[PDB]
Amino acid sequence: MSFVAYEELIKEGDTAILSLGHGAMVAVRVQRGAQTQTRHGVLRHSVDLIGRPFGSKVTCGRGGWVYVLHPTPELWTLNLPHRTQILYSTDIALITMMLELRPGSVVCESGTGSGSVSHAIIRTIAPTGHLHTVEFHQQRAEKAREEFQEHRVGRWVTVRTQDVCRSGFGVSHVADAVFLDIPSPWEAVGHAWDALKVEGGRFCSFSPCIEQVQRTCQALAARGFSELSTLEVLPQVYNVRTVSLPPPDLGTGDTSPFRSGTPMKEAVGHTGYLTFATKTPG
Amino acid sequence: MSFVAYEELIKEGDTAILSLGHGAMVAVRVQRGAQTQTRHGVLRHSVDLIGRPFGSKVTCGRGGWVYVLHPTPELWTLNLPHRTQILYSTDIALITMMLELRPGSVVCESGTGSGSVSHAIIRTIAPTGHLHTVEFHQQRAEKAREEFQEHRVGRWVTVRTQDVCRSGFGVSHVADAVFLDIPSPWEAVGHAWDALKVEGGRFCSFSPCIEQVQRTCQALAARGFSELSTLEVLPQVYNVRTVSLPPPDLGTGDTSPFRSGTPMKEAVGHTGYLTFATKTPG
Amino acid sequence: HRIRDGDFVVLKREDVFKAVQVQRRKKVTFEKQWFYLDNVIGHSYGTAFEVTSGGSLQPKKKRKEAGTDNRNIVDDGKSQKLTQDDIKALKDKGIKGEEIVQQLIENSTTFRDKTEFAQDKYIKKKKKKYEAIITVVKPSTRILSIMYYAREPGKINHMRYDTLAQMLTLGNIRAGNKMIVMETCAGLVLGAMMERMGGFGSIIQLYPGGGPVRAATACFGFPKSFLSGLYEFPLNKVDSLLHGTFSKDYIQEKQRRQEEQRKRHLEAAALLSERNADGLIVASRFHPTPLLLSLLDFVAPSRPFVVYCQYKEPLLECYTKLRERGGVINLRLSETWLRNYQVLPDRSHPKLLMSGGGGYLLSGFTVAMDN
Amino acid sequence: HRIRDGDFVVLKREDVFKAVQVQRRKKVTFEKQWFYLDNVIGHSYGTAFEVTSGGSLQPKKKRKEAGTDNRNIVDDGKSQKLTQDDIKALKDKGIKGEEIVQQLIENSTTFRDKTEFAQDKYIKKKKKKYEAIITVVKPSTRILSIMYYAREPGKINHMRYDTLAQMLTLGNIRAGNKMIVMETCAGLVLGAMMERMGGFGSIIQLYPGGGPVRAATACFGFPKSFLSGLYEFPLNKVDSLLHGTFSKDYIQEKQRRQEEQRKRHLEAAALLSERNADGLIVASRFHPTPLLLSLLDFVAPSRPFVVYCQYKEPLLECYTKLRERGGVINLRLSETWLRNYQVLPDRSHPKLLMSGGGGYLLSGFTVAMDN
RNA sequence: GGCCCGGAUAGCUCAGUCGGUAGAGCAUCAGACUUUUAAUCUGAGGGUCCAGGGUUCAAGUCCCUGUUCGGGCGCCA
RNA sequence: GGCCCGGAUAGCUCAGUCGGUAGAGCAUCAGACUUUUAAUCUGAGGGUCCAGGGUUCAAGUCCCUGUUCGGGCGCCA
Ligand SMILES: Nc1ncnc2c1ncn2[C@@H]1O[C@H](CSCC[C@H](N)C(=O)O)[C@@H](O)[C@H]1O
Ligand SMILES: Nc1ncnc2c1ncn2[C@@H]1O[C@H](CSCC[C@H](N)C(=O)O)[C@@H](O)[C@H]1O
Ligand code: NA
Ligand code: NA
Repeated sequence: MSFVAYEELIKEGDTAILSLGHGAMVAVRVQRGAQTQTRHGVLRHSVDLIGRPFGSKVTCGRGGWVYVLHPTPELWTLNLPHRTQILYSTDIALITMMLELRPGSVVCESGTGSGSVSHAIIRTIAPTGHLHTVEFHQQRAEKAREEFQEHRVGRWVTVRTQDVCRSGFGVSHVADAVFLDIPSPWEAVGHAWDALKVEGGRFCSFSPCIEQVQRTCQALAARGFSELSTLEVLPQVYNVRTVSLPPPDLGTGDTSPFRSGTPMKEAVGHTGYLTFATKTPG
Repeated sequence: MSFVAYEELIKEGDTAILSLGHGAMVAVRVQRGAQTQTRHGVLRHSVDLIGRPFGSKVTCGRGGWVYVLHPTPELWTLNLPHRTQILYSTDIALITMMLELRPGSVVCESGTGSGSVSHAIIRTIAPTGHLHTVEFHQQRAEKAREEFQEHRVGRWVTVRTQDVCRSGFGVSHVADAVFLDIPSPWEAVGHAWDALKVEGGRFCSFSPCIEQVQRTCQALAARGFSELSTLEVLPQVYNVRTVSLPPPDLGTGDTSPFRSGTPMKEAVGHTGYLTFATKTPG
Repeated sequence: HRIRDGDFVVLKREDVFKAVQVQRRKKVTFEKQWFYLDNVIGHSYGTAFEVTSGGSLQPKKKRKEAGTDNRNIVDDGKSQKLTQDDIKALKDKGIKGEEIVQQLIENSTTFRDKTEFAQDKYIKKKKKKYEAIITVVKPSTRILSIMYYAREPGKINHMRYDTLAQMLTLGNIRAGNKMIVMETCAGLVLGAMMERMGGFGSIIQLYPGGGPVRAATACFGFPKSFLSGLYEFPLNKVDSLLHGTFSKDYIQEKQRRQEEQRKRHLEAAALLSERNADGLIVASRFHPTPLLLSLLDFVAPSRPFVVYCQYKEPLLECYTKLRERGGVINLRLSETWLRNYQVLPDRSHPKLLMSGGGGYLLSGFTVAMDN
Repeated sequence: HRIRDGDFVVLKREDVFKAVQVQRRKKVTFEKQWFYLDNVIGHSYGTAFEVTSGGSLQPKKKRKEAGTDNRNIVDDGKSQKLTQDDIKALKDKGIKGEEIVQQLIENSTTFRDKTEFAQDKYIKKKKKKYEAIITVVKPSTRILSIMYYAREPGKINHMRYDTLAQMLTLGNIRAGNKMIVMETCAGLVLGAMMERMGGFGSIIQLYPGGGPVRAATACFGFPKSFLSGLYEFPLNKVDSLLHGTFSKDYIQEKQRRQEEQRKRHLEAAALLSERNADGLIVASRFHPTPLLLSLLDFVAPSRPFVVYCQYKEPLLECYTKLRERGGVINLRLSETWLRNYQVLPDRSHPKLLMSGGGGYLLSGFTVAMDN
């Protein structure tokens, strides 16, 4: 830790990310007296982790080893316990820039879900900004509050357990940005307008289905939102390999090898459409 | 010519395709006494074209030259006079395979438009197949008939001037495949079913807007069509270039060049969604 | 027309395909089940089936309160009021399957509280697992190319089906052509070419090793008549051909196939030497550049050629070397991406974008060389 | 808050952007028109404007029979009953523009026979050309990155805006960091980093030539306070630094900037030599491999780095060489594609798929070297 | 006499018969340098496509006219 | 005693601390070859992910249990 500032040394209470080879990782809460088993052996926190610097190669058991990495929202996103489907960093990167988030930004979010987007926002708006997030599911709301305390970011976030479509975000005319990830975002557009400052701000909604987008855009226009833009961002990831295609035998008595960037998957899926808009006075 | 069979030598009445450098091309109707001007000079058909083999380098005027290519549907698609927006060969390739078109196939089409798809179908279903196409715009219908006669493919195609959504394709239970490119294809689904053989066949509709697709799929399901699949195919084209990135100056006293396939355009557009379905007895 | 014994066919379950030849009293596996095809006959193609002990039976072709939110839905793990043990019981008892679905629904406390969409989804997921329905369909390039790309993509060098479609179109494959093909795609490209030529014209297949692979080709169930114009010729003799420097009871059977194959090779060699082919299609595990530079010599002017490669880099070289050799025009290095869509009321969206793992194409037209 | 003189701003018309600094009595061009910015002041951002002789005026923010088919619509060319000459007349007469639209509609014989959608489209196309509305907006990474990619992509090595977004996230750019950047993207990447750091922390910019380019950076209109933590250091002295082998009235003004710049260079050199940086961002016209292999030494363990390149091939090499050097983990070679959508009643579809011409990224985390 | 082809984006002017129009040059500005009513080298800033109309599905690789630069044929359409 | 990790797709059996699970081997079959109740080389055919349940938006890089293979800690949770 912290999620919000880099520290050299691992300490108790920290969330540490272990790299296990390939891309595989696991998140661990560092406690004295605690043990963590990996395919490379056991880690005893009190001697193998605590006091040691992030980025170190840590020997485990029978000469096995792992690397320990400092926590970040991106690493957390890939290791957090899902209580919902979550947004990944490719969508989050675009959301963050297009909402114009920066230190000092005040942001409204619903639904909190599993906090993947929440941690990214907090990292971005700290130390002066604040996140007002909303989750109508009691347990998910409380689990999010617990994590925020564990990760020492409670200062920057308030979770309200309520229906954003009926009761809104719990604040009025304070936000620079609103982010929606819920099944019926068109029912929250008016509350988004009320949550954003009178001077204006930015809006973004994430929907898997085009009919949800359509309803959202219709509601945005009717309420006075402008600069409507609907986008989709698609990640492609490449393996770096050397390949050699054998020369054909034509009976004779160039075909040199090459480096290639081959996609890791033959198909890239759909996460959601991202609809952006702007609120301006007038 | 012909569009339907390769011939060695250019003859009068032929549609010849001139390649002018880069990717640029122009289609010409070969007539005795006719002249064609290009950026490379004049071509006098009676001596420069007629009697000469396709694929030849033809000198024009002041030592300028062009290549003359044998006509094909793909080349025609890129050189035909638009009377409508047309489908290009990437969509046509998928349409052709997914409709299971082959020699002997009987096909129903609407709307004829500019005949881009029509010529591809004819090329595919000849010599035993037949195309029954429908165009409710009088002039476009007649222009299509003219072209079919000029290109000597009238045997394989019948153009009917009528509204496919009210009067259908003009045939019943004879077709192996139906292809739709019109604004309101959901109104032609019943007629597509009636046009396809009782034993069954294939259906495809091309729509730019997702709401058109939705209506089509709903009508297909209600009428008894099965195996519904909606696809989109996106062409990417690459320039082959050698590039060299200059080495940075770090104060010192590898960065070797490389071949790259760079896209010709930074953005690939949307033509349409392609919705396929199957008719089976039951 | 209708299904018959001996027929080559394709089995379909959901979007999964498997091709097989029908045979009385033969056992085959498909998606975790054991079959007997005997029963599926005299039925139209597109006809459905269900499994039993080991035999298939013909089923008909064709066959409300809810909540709004999940805000109060808790995962206790105890929503389904029947056990993992009970479940096998209903199955071993050999019950329908649809009734098992109905039973699972009735014993789901949360089902009624779920959204309509979540209900639909819950049911579709159960039907998929318990109501296993097998459709029998006719082989076609469409079905076989989709099947291979999904089932054995390594065997066809990861050539996606939309890519194969582009090749057939770019190569102006049609009835009457004299075509040349070099393929290590199990004969799938050959079969696709044969479908579009309809028994009209000729195909000369250049093969590596001791013979051409045609396993995929056999799945099409072509008439014998399509074989008359089908020739083969060993790739290792090609260099000779271009220079003109080219030449108890079963020990007999061999000699009979050897001279007969030698015979066919000479016919093929003659057709090639005419150097008047209407096109060239290449799609193999071998580096394509040398194949192209040699095989193009067999092709007439003003004819299309298409080279497939799983990788882009080799086509970049092939492009440059074709430009050194000359004799080509309108060179185009291309790739297609393919996106599929879920289209349902209030639930429409893209599913997969197939990209980069479906191959690349280098295409163009031949022209006369300078002299 | 509200617009003021001296303010750096961005002009917007449709989706076209141009950044400019407001100045009393200065003339600027935008989309084929001549302006005077004097009039746009005291107005909120997002406020609209129209042009006149040379001055802008504030307009309000906001402001039926038809056929079914085109089966009988013929292109005679004579649908518009007023001439190409008449048209200039209405314009030279300096008429509103909306009335010219209304006039064109009234003199279109076919308009009433067109579909509603075709009508809407006809009107939008006319309004675009005659009702030129200019909005003034506040600079942000979003707006400037979109502008540059559209207006001057060659200046930023064709780095698309979604790609820039990935870099900021993958590099965990945030307040408090000590960041290192080497950019020849006009200072756009620097500006983006400065926006996300909010004046907290430090940035060390390595520059080629005689100084860092910050033209784009200036468009952001940052407070002077953001400059205190902004350092620069010449790239050609980096090798020395890693080895430790590193050292009338205007002729005075120069000496004043030279020693002051020498001063700042030494501070920057010190911060670098601590080798404890929180990340590294590279995006330039130069081959990236040597930049990375050298500049990483300045970065602390367990820190993210991101390298941009317009081309993939050099990142393939950089990947292999990073794996030889060691000291890195979770290496990822990536690219983003971006699709935009038209979302309107009964007329929804994708517009453009931005692919391949937006660049590639190689990212990972630093780790401790083996000893 | 007319006809047929091909071009117009940066303040100005250009851009290839490989399916080469976000690629440049001039000029301007800045650094460095010395030769200073300034030169030289290096680099930077500057791009949304000539106007108007008509048409295609609710996606233009569409058409016509005008302005202007250029190429070609020949008194023929 | 228990606890913690990681694996199950082809008829069978495997698959790497580089963000390596459509990649193979065995066996089988075929060609070629000679050494022939057969050997050898080459090649081909064979892939949809262990079962069951619960959950996420109307997109899983989600969770639990059972079966079975393996790794580790230690009588502690
Ligand atoms: N009307 C409403 N008010 C508050 N929360 C709602 C809501 N409708 C749906 N939700 C919540 O929205 C969440 C959607 S999942 C959100 C995931 C989140 N973006 C992440 O990355 O972690 C669910 O937890 C659901 O409980
Ligand atoms: N109901 C209808 N009946 C017949 N033709 C129709 C029709 N609705 C639209 N059309 C015709 O459909 C055509 C659509 S454009 C078709 C282009 C064609 N696919 C090509 O590639 O050349 C138009 O010419 C239009 O006149
Ligand atoms: Na100009
Ligand atoms: Na197994």
